[PDB]
Amino acid sequence: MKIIKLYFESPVHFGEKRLSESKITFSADTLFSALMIEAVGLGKEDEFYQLASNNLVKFSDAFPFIDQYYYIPKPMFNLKLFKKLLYVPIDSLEDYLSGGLERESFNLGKLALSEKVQQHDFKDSEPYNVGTFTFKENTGLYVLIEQTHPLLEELLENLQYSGIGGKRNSGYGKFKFEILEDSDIEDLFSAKGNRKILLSGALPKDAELEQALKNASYLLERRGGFVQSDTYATNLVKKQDLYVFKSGSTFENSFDGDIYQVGKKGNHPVYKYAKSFFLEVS
Amino acid sequence: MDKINLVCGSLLHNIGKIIYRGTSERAKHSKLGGDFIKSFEQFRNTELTDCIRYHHAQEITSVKSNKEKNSLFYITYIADNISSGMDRRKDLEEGAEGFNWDKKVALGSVFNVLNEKEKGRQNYSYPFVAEPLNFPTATQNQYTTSYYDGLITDMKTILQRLKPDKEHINSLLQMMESLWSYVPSSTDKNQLVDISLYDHSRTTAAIASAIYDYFQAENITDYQKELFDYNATEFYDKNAFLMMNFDMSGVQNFIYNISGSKALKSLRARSFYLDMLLEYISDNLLEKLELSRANILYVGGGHAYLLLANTNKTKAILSDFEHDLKTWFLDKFKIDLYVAMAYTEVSANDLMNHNGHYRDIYRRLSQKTSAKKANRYTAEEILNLNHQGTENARECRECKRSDLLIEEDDICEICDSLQKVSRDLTRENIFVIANEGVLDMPFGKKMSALSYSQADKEVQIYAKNISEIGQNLMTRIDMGDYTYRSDFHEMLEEVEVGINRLGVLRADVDNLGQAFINGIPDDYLSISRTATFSRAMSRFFKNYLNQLLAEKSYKINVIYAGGDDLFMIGAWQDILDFSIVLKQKFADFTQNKLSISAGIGMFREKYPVARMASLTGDLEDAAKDYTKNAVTLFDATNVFSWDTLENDIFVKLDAITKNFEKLDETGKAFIYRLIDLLRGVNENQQINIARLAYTLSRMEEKIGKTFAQELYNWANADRKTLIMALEIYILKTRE
Amino acid sequence: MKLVIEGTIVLKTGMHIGGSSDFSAIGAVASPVVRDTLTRLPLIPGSSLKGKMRYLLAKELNNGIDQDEILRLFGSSEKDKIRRARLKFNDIKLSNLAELETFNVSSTEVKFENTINRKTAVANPRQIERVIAGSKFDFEIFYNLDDIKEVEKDFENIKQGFDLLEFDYLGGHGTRGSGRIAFENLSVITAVGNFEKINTLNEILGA
Repeated sequence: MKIIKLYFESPVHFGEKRLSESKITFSADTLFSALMIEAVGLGKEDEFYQLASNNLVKFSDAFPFIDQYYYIPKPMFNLKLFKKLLYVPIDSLEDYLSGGLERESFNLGKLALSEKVQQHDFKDSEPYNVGTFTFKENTGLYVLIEQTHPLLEELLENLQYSGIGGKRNSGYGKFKFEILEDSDIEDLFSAKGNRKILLSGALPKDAELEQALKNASYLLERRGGFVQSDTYATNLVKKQDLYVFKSGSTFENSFDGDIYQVGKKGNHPVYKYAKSFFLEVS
Repeated sequence: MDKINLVCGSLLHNIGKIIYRGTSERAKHSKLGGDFIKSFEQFRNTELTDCIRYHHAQEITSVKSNKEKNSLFYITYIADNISSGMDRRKDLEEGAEGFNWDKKVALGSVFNVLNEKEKGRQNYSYPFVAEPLNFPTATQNQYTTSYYDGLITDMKTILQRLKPDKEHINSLLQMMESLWSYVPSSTDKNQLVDISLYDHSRTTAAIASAIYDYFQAENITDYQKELFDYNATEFYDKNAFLMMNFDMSGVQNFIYNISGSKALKSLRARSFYLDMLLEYISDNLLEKLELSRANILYVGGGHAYLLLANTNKTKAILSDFEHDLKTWFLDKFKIDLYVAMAYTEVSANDLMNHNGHYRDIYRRLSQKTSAKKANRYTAEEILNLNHQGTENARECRECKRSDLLIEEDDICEICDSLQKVSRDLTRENIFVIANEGVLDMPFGKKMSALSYSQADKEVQIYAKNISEIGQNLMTRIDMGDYTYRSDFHEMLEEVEVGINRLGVLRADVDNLGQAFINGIPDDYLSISRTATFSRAMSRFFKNYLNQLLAEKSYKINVIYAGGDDLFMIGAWQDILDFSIVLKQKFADFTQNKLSISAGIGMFREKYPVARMASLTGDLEDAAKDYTKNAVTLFDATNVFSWDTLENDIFVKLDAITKNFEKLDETGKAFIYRLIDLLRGVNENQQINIARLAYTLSRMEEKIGKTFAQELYNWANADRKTLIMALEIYILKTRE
Repeated sequence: MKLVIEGTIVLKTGMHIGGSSDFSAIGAVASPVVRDTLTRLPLIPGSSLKGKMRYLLAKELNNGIDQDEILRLFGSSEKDKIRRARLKFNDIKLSNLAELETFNVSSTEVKFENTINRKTAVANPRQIERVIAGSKFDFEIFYNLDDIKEVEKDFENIKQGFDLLEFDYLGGHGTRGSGRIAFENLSVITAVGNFEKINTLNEILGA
């Protein structure tokens, strides 16, 4: 298991339904879509989808990190006996679970709002506004992968000089990436456990959804939007809405998701990575 | 025998306290109340009369054998006993010959018991007024026999126009809420003195209905042996009650996350939609269980609490209601709204706090509600969510969904209906739910928000303020619906002195949950005391906030009102003016037993409303970091307290507006110059304070001699109070 | 097959791009400039540079009749014309602030202007924040190479946009003094994918 630490050199915009509103981090849907667009840029989207569908690449949602501290979302535990807390460090999960344990503050950056206009010559200009998020100086995001492949690294390097998120051609989203294989996180992931914490925006297939929802504390998340290409349907069109579990969810039974197809009435398919990525705890 | 006589008796007993406190007759109060209903309301329903007249143990054992079994006053007796919170068997009946009852005791406040361990016990009382504003004073109030005579005459005018039936229980509850909300339940020492007659009567009718339904399902006739052959210990220990809750999720995400350019005009419509949605859901469930509205203990902002019987028929109706409500909410608001119906089994000894466990009711209820929120949907509902996704090149402007679009314009139907009702919301509009209407609702009903002669119309009518109680027959539901002008551009153009910015106030009471489950001492816990505390807090926020805003006509639109969340928006000068008086009147209401933390934020009118509410809330949690008395003035770094803001900021601003109104033209340039360099030394360099030591010698003579009496002592070492007062002065003085 | 064009925007005259409404300092009667939110140092938005280059390039072209050069270089989304933009602009932040600290001077200034009414002969002043002249902004703009038969015409159009912008201003009150820029150190390096004719782009942009 390896890491992809994303040190950002620019404001980002990772909107949820907006241009004016943004979140601090992105998801596996967006990174899979970005890598698929970089694959069709260099003609390897048949290879990349065959790698991703056969579980040769498996990446979680991008998660925050401050100095030598990797963070994950606050796992929804259904324990019996920190509402403003949202991110607990991944190494501190055992003694966060063993008792009511806050050691240091969580600061990643702060949100912003860019004020832009759409200038007209002989007409009054149109204001609009882009909500952004600027990271702090020695912070960023990381993505957990395992058994990395040279195609994944080539596509990541091509995505590095293209932009991640929204409004990327208009000033945002540039970053640099690094692998930096760690030893503590891989030992934390290799250990089994009775309860497993989801880490990507997954959705089980229709023959395992009942098995997945047994002793489950989940949160559904609507993950859709408009199709970003040029060869799809000669006008802007919204893909199929897919409701996946949120990345902080916690399950008893394991599952492997699917790369669902959300675009069918077009010249090329549109995919949505809802494969499952788990972390075992006790 | 029946139910409706028991419900109207359990509401309508203990009226002989307000009869006996208004006359010179010295009978027991049960006899006076029975003679009042029997004599005046000229029809003699024997179950009603025996439920009023015989509800103490002495008169029950006086008329026990010659009076029948299954006679409905044992339920009233045991319901009064449970609702009081302690045993009322050996206590003498109010008005008897064996005690000296003073018939002019004032109603105490519930707040003089709350937080007794750390804030101390007080003794406050409510002065009588003959709405309007009523605050607990720190003086020994005393009522008058004329006051109770006036209440008797009001009951005489308002009881002759009713009749004990299923449709009149709402009017009877509104009778009790209008008149008896300030008369005390008992005139002795602090057993039920803090508890009003309305809250005690409402609670005893709710649990009387629950006990009646539990006995009817378990088909135990002869209640006399099962509540008097012992001290009803066997009944006290069996689970005879359920206390369920509703809990709407994503209410802030429904109100503030709207993407419109004109999204500011729909916030009141969306907040109204959610509140009245919860009101109708709870009232519809009470209709399905054949229970009165007295079984609502608190229907609040985002949640409701109901007490209801522990029968299998009730659980069947609850399961059907939950499934239909879940399906309707999925078919309108896909993930964005969810109502969590969780219930727990509680008992009468558990209600009475006999063995502790009264905290454990709401602890178990919150645990089961969180467990329901964790597993929100089933597998079939998730499959139907993923099955209905289509591809389409259309989307709403505001709520940005692609289903339920209108064919003529790219807009979601529910979101357009919110637009229509926002256009049709006034200061006097009542709201009508029927089959045809504007605003889509369960269960196949829709809501119109019509006023007033169109309400001559089957239907349920929800009014903020009721005109006549008895004859007109509609249910009174209150919310903090104060709007100044209902359009932000025009009211921003009305103000002319300050900057043209919109100000947002977001506040909440510190620790609702802690003061709500373990604020009251354990030895004073009751169902009626929880009811009167919840009703007092909601009554303050909705009714009192509306009346303080209508008193001095502030340029403020109220979006949400409540202890858990408050949200008002308007002219930023009026936000800054009203924040201090909101804190002052909240401290007057709660006797400083509760604290309120606010956050102000100033924005343009065309600022995005979701980002506006979100970062006003992050200044809110910046104030809550400091959950104390704290206000953040437009930024997360400018954190004050309430007393500092009040005293220091307002005397500093009044002094600055006094002596800075010379006027002068380059004197303003000097003001901004000194502000900018005070901020420059606030960047923490002492060469700048050496510069400022040089600078004061430059700027004595510019304002004259008014500097060196108070301004130099404030500007001694770059006070944050002074720069904030100067900042709000130069913000209040612009084009 | 993905290119990087590096350069520097120096300011011959001051610059007033944009404005924040973040209550940073809106007390002072002076329209502020756009700054980075964690360093509070002056910033050229990538949208401003991109939009002014698009405006001047689409006005120099499309005379007497946008054409597909502008759409293929800057992207479009019409009812039938949807193209991916080839240029990836980034937000540009201040570079020589250490050089601006050798002179013991701020990163930004304030400029006063009156407005003499002709009827009543009276002046009302107003203030404008400007980032000062002598400021430098190191930028990098990313070009992706979809087709080699169009890269030389695209880079000819990019240099045309750069010197057209060098004879105009970059945002704000440019008719009344400010905004004048000068692009220097314009060079092209390929990021991924070895491109066989890169020196011809390095001389058509570096001329």
